[PDB]
Amino acid sequence: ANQLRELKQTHTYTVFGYTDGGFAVISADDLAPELLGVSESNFVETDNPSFKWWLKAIDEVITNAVKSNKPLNVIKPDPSKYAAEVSTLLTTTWGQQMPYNKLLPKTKKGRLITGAVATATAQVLNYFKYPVRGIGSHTVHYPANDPSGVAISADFGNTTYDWANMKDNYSGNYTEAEANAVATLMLHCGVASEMQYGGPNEGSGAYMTDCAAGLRTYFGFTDAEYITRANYTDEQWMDIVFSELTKGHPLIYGGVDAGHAFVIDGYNKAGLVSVNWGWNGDVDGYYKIDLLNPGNMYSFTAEQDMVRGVYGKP
Repeated sequence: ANQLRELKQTHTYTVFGYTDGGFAVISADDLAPELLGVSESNFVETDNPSFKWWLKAIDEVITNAVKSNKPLNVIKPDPSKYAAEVSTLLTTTWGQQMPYNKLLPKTKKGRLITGAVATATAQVLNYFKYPVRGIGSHTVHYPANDPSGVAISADFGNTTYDWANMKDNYSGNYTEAEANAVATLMLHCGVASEMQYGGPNEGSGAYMTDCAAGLRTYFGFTDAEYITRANYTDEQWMDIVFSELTKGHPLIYGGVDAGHAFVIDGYNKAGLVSVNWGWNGDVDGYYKIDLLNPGNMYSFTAEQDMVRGVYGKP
């Protein structure tokens, strides 16, 4: 008999643990749907920056709904148009520190970290096991604002990505070849995205427009493209999500603090999306995004971009 145990509470949401294991994020307002998110993973406090963004965005939309006395929308996938549901596609639980960042410069304040955009992109590329090799080469610098800083380079065109050595989970045991396989991919995804690298307490930040450009140029994803939510109604945006996942295409999603980014890799019948936050599996689960309508250019909800068009070729 599953019961709920309060773990954490704000004025807009409460995190409740489940006695069978897992947790839910719950609202309490006539203008919001009650269940906001749900995970099979037990809740533990985590630095997960992208989950932190999502909580701030939820708080913002709920408070704005209440102020404007407008119910939050609930958008469900139409099974006459899309798959009824798409269960979580990714098997990886990757993150931004060791061994993912093994190939990045060390600093007296800790080794540079991969960046959420790189971790999300690497997990999507690994899902497809594509490309076989990249194209060309590129260098960024640390600090990013110094053209003559420490060079961080990727030779994509001479790299055969070692897909067979990409482990799902690096939180316990792994070999050096498995560490190098994923670290190479992480470094290349960052350099391709024009990453602005930083140590553990600063983070590493990239723009989705640069992620999409680098995916075209250095990885050969001809169709890769960045789009931003402010250009779409909620219904139009969720139809893109449902259509892409129905086709088996996980989505790099995020926005810009070194930003937030994650992978949407499924959805359920009630329209919650499966999210891989790229924080070692911490709090991965199903979460609402339909109700995150973009606000002014300065709101948390305005920070929602996606890169679509990433998949193998016929």
